[PDB]
Amino acid sequence: EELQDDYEDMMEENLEQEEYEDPDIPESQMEE
Amino acid sequence: DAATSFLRAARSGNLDKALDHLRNGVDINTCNQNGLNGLHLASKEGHVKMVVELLHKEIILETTTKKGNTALHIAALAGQDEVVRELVNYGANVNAQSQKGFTPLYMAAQENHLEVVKFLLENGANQNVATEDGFTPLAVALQQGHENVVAHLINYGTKGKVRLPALHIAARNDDTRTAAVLLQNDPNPDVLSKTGFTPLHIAAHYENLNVAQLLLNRGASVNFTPQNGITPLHIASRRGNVIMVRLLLDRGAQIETKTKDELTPLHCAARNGHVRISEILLDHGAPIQAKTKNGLSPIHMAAQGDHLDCVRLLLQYDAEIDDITLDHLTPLHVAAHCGHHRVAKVLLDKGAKPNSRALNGFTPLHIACKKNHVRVMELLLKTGASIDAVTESGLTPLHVASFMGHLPIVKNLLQRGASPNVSNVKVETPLHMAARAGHTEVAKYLLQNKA
Repeated sequence: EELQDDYEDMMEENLEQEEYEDPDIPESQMEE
Repeated sequence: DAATSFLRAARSGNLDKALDHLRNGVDINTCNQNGLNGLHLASKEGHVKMVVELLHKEIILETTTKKGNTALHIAALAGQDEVVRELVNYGANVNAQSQKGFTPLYMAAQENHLEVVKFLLENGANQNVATEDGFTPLAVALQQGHENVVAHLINYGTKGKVRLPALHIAARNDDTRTAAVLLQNDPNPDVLSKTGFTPLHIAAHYENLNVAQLLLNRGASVNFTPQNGITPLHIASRRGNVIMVRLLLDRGAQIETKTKDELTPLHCAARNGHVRISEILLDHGAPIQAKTKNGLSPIHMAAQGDHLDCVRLLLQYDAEIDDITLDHLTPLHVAAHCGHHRVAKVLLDKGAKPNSRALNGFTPLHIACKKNHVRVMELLLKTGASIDAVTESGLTPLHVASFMGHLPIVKNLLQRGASPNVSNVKVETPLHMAARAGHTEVAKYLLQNKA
């Protein structure tokens, strides 16, 4: 507690690298 | 007398007397007959406040005694966990070797200081450094029977530094005194972490203005680009840090730089709906029509996040209301997909085309009928969306609603006068799709109509 952010894994999770990317453009194709 | 009194005060932890002596003119680097200065004596006795105060007054951190021990060596041999942490936080070399070849890790391991051993290993202490005898921390811990230290040393192995660099930790806490000491010792403000982010990135993330200005005054790259292309301006725009965005732009942040997925800082601002940041970026010349890898403009990201005011601001700055992605999706298509009827209302009241065709010929009405977004459906039909529009495969909105089994959509479509006897490319009716998917209520409502 209060010192987890000192670590590289916690900082990587905090910075949210996935929020600076284009996730997808979903279509949900009705046919199968 | 004065130096002896200062060293005695440092040993006893009398911070006020030591501060008075330093004010009088006593040199901070004076040491006793054994080569121990005030920092060594404070580190021996666990006086963390005295250690911090002496580090602030520019004591030489890597000064060695007559045995070659640094302050970190003495703190590790004495088992002062907080003093070890504080010394490492100010840039002490964890791999320093004394005259006989001992490292702080060796001193911590021989003395069964498990917390110090764990902290040193987490800060990149290399346990393969041997003394002049050839002994390692593991070997001395085995000889002394320190079972827990042996187990931790073996389990850690070669995991390396898993803690952030000290400048990153200082930037996270906005602590400018530690940052000033670190930059005095190591003059590089662009030190990289394992992820490749500079301390300026961390400062931009938490909007730590003071450490950000301190880093930029020492030569930090305001436009630093890691492998993924996330500049500090990107982080500041994504996080909503208006003041940090202003500071970075004033120090020369580039407005058009793109990430790996081709996102501009305006994309990050509009995706999270930061209206003021978006307006600042636009006033500084950000491209409003810039596209990501999938052809998404900032208005697409604003519409996807239900950021009504950001959509309004982007439209006010002459963003294309009918810009398409690579899948031929307009912002109205995205709004219908996500069910944001307020964004759709603002777009349609500003001239968006209600019958735009996607790659498969889907209108926004088709997508609204697919996802059971009834309010978007009413708004579209009120703003003149075609209720009998067909796709490439001939799917009417009633076909889509009946197949997905959305009872309110089917009810509202039949109430407004949608024919339930239409056909696909294959001769298939909405009743066919309702029966195929087993939606008994939708099929029953279709049968009460003229299906």
